Amino acid sequence: NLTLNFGPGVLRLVMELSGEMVRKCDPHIGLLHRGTEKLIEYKTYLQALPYFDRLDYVSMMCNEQAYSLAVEKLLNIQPPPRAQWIRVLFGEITRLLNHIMAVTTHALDIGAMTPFFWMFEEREKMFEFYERVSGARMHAAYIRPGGVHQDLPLGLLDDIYEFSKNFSFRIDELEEMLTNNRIWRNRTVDIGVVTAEDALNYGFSGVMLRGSGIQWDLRKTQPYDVYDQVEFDVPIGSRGDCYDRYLCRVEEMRQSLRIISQCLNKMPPGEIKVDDAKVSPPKRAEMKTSMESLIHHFKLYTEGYQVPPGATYTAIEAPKGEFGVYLVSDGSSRPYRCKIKAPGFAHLAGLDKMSKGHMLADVVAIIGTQDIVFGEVDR
Amino acid sequence: TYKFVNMREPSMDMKSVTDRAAQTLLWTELVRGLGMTLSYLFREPATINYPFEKGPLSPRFRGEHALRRYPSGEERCIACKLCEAVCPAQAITIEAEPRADGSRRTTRYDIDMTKCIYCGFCQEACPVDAIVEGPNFEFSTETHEELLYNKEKLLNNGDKWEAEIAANIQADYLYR
Amino acid sequence: ASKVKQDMPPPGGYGPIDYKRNLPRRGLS
Amino acid sequence: TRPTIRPRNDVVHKQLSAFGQYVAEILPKYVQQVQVSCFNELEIFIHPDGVIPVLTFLRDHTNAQFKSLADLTAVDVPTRQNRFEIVYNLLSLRFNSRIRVKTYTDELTPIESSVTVYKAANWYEREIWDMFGVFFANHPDLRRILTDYGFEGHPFRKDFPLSGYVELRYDDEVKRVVAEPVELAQEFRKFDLNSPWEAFPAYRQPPE
Amino acid sequence: EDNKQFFGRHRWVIYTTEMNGRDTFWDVDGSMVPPEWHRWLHCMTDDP
Amino acid sequence: GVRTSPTGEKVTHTGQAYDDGDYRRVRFSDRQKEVNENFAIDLIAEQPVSEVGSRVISCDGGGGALGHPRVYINLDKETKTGTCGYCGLQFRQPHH
Amino acid sequence: GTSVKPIFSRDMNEAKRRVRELYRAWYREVPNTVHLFQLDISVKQGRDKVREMFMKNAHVTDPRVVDLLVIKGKMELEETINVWKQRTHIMRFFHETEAPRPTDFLSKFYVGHDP
Amino acid sequence: ASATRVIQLLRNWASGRDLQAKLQLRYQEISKRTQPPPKLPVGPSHKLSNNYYCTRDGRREAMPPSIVMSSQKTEKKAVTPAPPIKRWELSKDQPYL
Amino acid sequence: LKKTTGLVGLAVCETPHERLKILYTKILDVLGQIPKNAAYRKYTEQITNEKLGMVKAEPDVKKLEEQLQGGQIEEVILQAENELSLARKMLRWKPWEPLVEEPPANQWKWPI
Amino acid sequence: QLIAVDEKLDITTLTGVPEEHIKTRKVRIFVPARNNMQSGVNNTKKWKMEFDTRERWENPLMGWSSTADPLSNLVLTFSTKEDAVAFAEKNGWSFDVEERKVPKPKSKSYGANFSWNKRTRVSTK
Ligand code: SF4
Ligand code: SF4
Ligand SMILES: [Zn+2]
Repeated sequence: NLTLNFGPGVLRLVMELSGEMVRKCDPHIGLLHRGTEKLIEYKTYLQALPYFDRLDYVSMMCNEQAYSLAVEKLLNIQPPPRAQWIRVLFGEITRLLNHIMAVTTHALDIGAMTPFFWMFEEREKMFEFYERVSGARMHAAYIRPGGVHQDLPLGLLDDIYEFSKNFSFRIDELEEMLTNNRIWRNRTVDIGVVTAEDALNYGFSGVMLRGSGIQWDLRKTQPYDVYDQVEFDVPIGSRGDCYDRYLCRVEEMRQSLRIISQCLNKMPPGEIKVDDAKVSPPKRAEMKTSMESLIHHFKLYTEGYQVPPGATYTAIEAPKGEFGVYLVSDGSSRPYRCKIKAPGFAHLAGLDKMSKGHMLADVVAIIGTQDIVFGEVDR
Repeated sequence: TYKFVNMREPSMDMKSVTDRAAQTLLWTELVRGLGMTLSYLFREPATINYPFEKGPLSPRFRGEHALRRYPSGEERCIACKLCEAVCPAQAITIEAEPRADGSRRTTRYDIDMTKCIYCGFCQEACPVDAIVEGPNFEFSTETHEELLYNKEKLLNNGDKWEAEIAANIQADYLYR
Repeated sequence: ASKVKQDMPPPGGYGPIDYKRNLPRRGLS
Repeated sequence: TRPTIRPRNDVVHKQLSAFGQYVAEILPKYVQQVQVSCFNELEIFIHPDGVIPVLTFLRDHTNAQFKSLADLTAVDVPTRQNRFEIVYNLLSLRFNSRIRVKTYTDELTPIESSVTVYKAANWYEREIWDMFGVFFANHPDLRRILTDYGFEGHPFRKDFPLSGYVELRYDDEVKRVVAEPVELAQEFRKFDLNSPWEAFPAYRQPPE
Repeated sequence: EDNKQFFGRHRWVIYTTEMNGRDTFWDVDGSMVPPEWHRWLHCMTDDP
Repeated sequence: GVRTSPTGEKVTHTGQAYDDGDYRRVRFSDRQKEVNENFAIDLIAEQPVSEVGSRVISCDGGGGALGHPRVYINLDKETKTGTCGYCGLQFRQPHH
Repeated sequence: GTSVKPIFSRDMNEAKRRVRELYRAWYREVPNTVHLFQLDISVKQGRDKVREMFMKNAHVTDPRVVDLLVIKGKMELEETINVWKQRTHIMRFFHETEAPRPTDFLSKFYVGHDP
Repeated sequence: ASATRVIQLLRNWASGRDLQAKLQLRYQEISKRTQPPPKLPVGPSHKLSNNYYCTRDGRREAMPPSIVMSSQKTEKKAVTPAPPIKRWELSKDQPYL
Repeated sequence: LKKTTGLVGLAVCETPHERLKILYTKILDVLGQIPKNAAYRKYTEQITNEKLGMVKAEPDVKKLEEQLQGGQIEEVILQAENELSLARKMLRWKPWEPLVEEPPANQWKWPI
Repeated sequence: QLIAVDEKLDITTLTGVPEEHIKTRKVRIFVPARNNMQSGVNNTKKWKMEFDTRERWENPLMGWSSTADPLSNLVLTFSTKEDAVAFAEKNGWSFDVEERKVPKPKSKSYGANFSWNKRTRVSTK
């Protein structure tokens, strides 16, 4: 019964093995602990928004949306309808990005490595969408606690439609490479099986629940924005292993395509941030012509808006699971406390029980099926 | 509404079992994957010929910072310190005093590019379009010191890139 | 004079977007 | 209440108030306060001795079944005699509801570990111990989880400075990474942003 | 330009063999493009 | 309108130049000192004074929403000219 | 008065016993630490450093503080034994790169404004 | 795509589908990189009258949380935090995969 | 009878009515030892008697699942066992007694 | 179950603060004075704890402002003076406390602006 230290995204793993079997597996984290939560207390709410881009850096606008929803709830305001539709559209695009990354990185770690390139071409196209709407490819800072920063450019919807109508064939090529392959099935079937009750007690969420047959999805049970106005299906697993979770992720990619089609067809007209200049900055022309607009611009960009005192826990169905924020306001323009809840934290904490009685080569598969990014785990 | 991803039970009819046995013994799905890779070999690759070909960008793109001026050549910055106040990374350092003609101007305007997160909050906080994020992104450096920009460097960047900067601002200002 | 102009879907909407899994059976017993 | 104001839900408010009174009636030994916020969030303020009973109740009672522990964290308030407040966020899937349980402690009073109620608590408690210095009794293995090895202090405390006390560099004389007292070429710029002229009359405190 | 090529390969620049002071027959880099052609070449605009 | 130091360094528009005893000059050896050649004060000094037949004029810097905030300038004093606080442009009433 | 909840020890004697146990464990471990990390110090100065770090807290008269210190020291010992630390972490106890600071009034006068 | 007929047939037969119908490379079907100017409407608070800020002030309508059961100051049926969740339905679009 | 309840680790129970009756009678037996004035005893007795009557007035399993508002009688049995365990632990804890002690004067005052 | 210990609270050894940043610093406990540029009083409500000012020097490159003391930006907020004293005492910091300054009530009378025989009569309004 020897000990192995598989050290240096970046993870240290201390495990005891007897022969080939894994007897114990303790992850050591903190190699990407940046002290985000302490840094946020020294910023205004707008200044704190861009940290959520860097929390889970495969799904940026989803973290943006969660933070914005928390601040909106504390502010007792609501975004305009068009902003909500834009938010849900880009949230589904972000879900597509995250699921591509998760599945192709899983396959590459197993050894496939061709679908990685095949689908990172599509990832580059969606990065183009991000850049055209915000000017940045990944760290976008587009979704604000009053709506969105800017309206869409005049030809963006057409190009999103053109992209989304060919993506199903790319998913089909992915499935042709992976779904029915006997080597992939032997690497994934009956690996990392977790029961429903254990998954509930261990704090799992998202696919890690739905793979075990739990019928739960935050966009269906606790809808935010315009989600209750779109229809889609929730894929549900049956054996609670890596193979069922992979199938669930592919099906969620397809359902994201469905939701994106609906969002494209029902995009409404109007403004894109809340018409309340004490929260959302005025337009540049108004700022340069009106006294109140100039004053409110000055104060919003120097002091920031004050948030009434109180505490909220706001959670969303991020592509990796339930992503939450416990936000405490003391009445000023800077948050008093911001605790970030990342699903990968609980998933990595459950890695030890998920890898009991398995081979060393199965720990990589379990890590890939947990969909871990250490930016959100360490914060 | 929910769907089952893996809830199908295989047929027990002799034909289904023989088809599964043929799949096991003759490796039909492996041949199918090989055919997929073969078909992908014969389609045109997505590679562009950098640096002779470039990646498409938008007028909203955030690149290297620049300081602008009016058509008269007088600088737009009037040292309000709004960009310094809003900078999430505290990357802007500003010092100001009355000029020899009584004008409100800066004597120090520094941006530490190794602290900057390129969020563009400074250009949207500016009331006179003085500080902007330009279109240039190919400004890698061999030392850490050359990435600490002072006012002369930013004014030189503005004078270098003003044509493209003005065209981009003209293209995008009706959304701002 | 000028009326509102912003990025909108075309009149009549967009064409149907395929999303269902399509893995055909080539065919040989 | 025109389109810029968040709409409010009275039915959920009434339901959460009723469940709060129900919980308080069932467990009067530990419950000190029950609150429902204007955005329909129910929190229960309890005595520290009731961490294990109350949580167990909320997990196992047929009328609660809060089977999911969404988050466990701490908040540091230096002005209170009991410095730290411990916040449990619980999710019930059977009734599609959320609840929050608060308790308090100081630098020297242990808090019972809730790993026997929720397995998810383990790492969370470690994180609390790492960032605030709150000790949890009967924890299976309590140790640092986020900070560097041998790191001194608890950085999420309010009196802990933002940049800490030491910084790291590589030294060629001893051929290794060494830690030295922190020196910044540019000091962090402290801003005084709070304005006079209070913003919210509804939260005004008595002038005492 | 060649509009029959796919997007990203439909526009390109052949660099000069001698810029301000150095020989650029072999040593070329993307920063040699002036800003106006830089705007055209990155497809920020449709007009050269 | 750039000048030169008695040592040889160029003087910036802010008037900066290392003195003769300063060691920091060593940073420019085998290298250059970045100086912007276009001095804004001299460039704004060359603009002609605009003539308006009104007591109050408005300035936004030109270009509408692409300029600066719109400000109003009083031209009652004949001793001097009205100067915009953002742009530096000058206005006067037609004396004589 | 002032009744407080214990951590581990009801009074000072139990805390002292736990302190002695922790000190015994560190003293036993020091030679293994010196050999296994390939340190350039002797066992004697390693044990001297252990003694100095114990004596730094010798003024504490509160059992809760004492056994919290013991819990932290046990955490440090567990980090050292399992080789979770590197050589740099072990060597940080000695500050071999930090320049010496004079405690004299004149020297502190000469160097700067810091008392 | 400028691929010969024989190469198109070979790649189609190897892939098992028609590839020219859904190409992963983009062509003239994308939108132009120069667009007409937008107009960008205004929001509902842009009225010249009947538009006092006190009637549309979200932040000032927030209040401190309602206190039930402060410990410092009938049949009685049992209650739950919310009504039990209703069972999901089985996707009368594609129930099984 | 059905197979594969759909949750991993939750086995199908044959004859769940007898199991439910036994569990509910055990829960009532444990609740009998709690003081009558305790709110937990009366509330849980109300809930348990309601469910016991519901299972005693319905032989069908799907209709019972619809009427019990729990669904998947197996997880209803799981919840009944959880309630029994809680009842024993709560008899041990005796939380019907008055509050242990009040918090300090401004322990819950927010802001500051 | 209760130790019933009788001693002053001291958590100095547990906070990880370096030795010379405990017994060398001097904290100030005070209600901040109102900014004379404005009339609002909302910033004169709470008690502040702040450390003594240390040396700031000029960075030889770029001329920035450099410091070497980690507590230069540390300001703590307290409801009462007693809370701040308790925190400083348990943290081992020597402190100076200043009593709160309160504007004394003033007698204001608009009618005195127009006085028959007093000097309070104004020459303009
Ligand atoms: S882009 Fe953002 S981080 Fe960079 S200088 Fe501007 S405001 Fe600061
Ligand atoms: S660049 Fe703009 S925002 Fe910054 S100080 Fe100058 S005028 Fe103000
Ligand atoms: Zn002007």
